[PDB]
Amino acid sequence: MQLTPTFYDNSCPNVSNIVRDTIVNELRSDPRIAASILRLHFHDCFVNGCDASILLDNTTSFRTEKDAFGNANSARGFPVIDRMKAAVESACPRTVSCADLLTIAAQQSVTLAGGPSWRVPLGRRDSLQAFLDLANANLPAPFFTLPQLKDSFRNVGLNRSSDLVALSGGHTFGKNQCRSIMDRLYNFSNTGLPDPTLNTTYLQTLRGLCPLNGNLSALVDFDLRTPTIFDNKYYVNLEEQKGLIQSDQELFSSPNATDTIPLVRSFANSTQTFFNAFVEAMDRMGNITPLTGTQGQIRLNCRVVNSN
Ligand code: HEM
Ligand SMILES: O=C(NO)c1ccccc1
Ligand SMILES: [Ca+2]
Ligand SMILES: [Ca+2]
Repeated sequence: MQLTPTFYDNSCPNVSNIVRDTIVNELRSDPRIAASILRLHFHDCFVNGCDASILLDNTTSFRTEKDAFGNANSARGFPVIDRMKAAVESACPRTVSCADLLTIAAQQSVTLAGGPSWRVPLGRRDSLQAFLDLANANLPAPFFTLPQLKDSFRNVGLNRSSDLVALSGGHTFGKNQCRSIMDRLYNFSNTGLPDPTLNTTYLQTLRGLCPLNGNLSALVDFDLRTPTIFDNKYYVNLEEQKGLIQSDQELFSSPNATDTIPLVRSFANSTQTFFNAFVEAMDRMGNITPLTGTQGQIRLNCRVVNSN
């Protein structure tokens, strides 16, 4: 079955508003929640598709994806997802799946942060288990080279350069722990020297935030220009060699970035072009091997599989 943005227009027409209201309230006490939610949707879709598998807690039959490299002590916002789920269940019992909920929450988070607004395709169902081993293999790491980043995306069906460059735009907001960039700051590739593709001035600022013997869990903004606003500034930073993590800067400085540089330049100079590309990329990502029809189920509690 094909996903459609009208899936709940009759069954739960106010699901979108319930989701938006929840995020709006949470934003007041946690301005980072929007970025965190978008990231959860990304990490869900890359592992066995957007089936809300990442929301499942540990059981005796399978381990949670929350312990995967990249998620452990990193992913967050789970309690917030429970809140909107409870609210939706009251309005429309056993109707909206966790997979779709997280998808709508991701779109609303982008829009609320100043990004584009659009209706996401819906109709996905929830998985019966979590896939830890798959998550540990499917999630791209910050130390991947451009080719490896392209393989990682192609691995799940996103085989277009625009997919990689556009979706990476998600780093236009949110935070990153010092641990992921320590090598770029003090000893890149066992050379004992910092990453040459990192702006020397910015290098000093980052070294202040991430001391050689400091707290590896300290947080740094992904976008030094507009840390909490979803815009195209992320691409501007790349042109000045101010991409925070290795995977960011490679989109512009890698010797294999022949096909990505043009997209970076384009996105950096046109918000409309980037927003349109981001929306198309997002819908493509949200269409990765979904469960529809009778497959999977409509979870009542995103943390656990239905008992029946
Ligand atoms: C291209 C491969 C990518 C790599 C290697 C990567 C890596 C990372 C890393 C290292 C962090 C920091 C986590 C932490 O320190 O706790 C992070 C955070 C984040 N990433 Fe990515 N990422 C990638 C793609 C994406 C995509 C496609 C999106 C979604 C459109 C995304 C959205 C985010 C957001 C918004 C955050 C901040 C989350 C928060 O502050 O809670 N990332 N990413
Ligand atoms: O966010 C990640 N994957 O997209 C990630 C973060 C840290 C280490 C490994 C992977
Ligand atoms: Ca998944
Ligand atoms: Ca920004």
